[PDB]
Amino acid sequence: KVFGRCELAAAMKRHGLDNYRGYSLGNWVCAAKFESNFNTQATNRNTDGSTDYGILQINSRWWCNDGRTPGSRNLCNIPCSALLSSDITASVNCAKKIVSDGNGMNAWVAWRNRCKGTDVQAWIRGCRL
Ligand SMILES: [Cl-]
Ligand SMILES: [Cl-]
Ligand SMILES: [Cl-]
Ligand SMILES: [Cl-]
Ligand SMILES: [Cl-]
Ligand code: NA
Repeated sequence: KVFGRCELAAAMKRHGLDNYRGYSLGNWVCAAKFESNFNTQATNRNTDGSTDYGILQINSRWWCNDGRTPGSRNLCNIPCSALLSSDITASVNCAKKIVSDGNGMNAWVAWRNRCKGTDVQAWIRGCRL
């Protein structure tokens, strides 16, 4: 499923991401835009052989099991394919773990390079929230 911007914002807010660990909602929408273009089925292979999955491009090296990243962990205790669902529950619950781990949203390279330090509230402007 390819979400609309405000559709995704509302879904994220219902699932508790607004101001989660101090990150206002527009940070999360900005990160989803540049990680996956709001597409829950996005996948991208990394040079080490791990894969990024779903709307927030969560990496199989640490966070989910895809059966083909030897040596990796599964810290969100989920098959990576769950992160591709049209229901973003699994992606959000796993993101809450990632952002809690000490590096904050710097875990998402696109957030650091394209969202951090910008006017992120722009991403939720016009939405009924
Ligand atoms: Cl915001
Ligand atoms: Cl772009
Ligand atoms: Cl594996
Ligand atoms: Cl932080
Ligand atoms: Cl940009
Ligand atoms: Na893994």
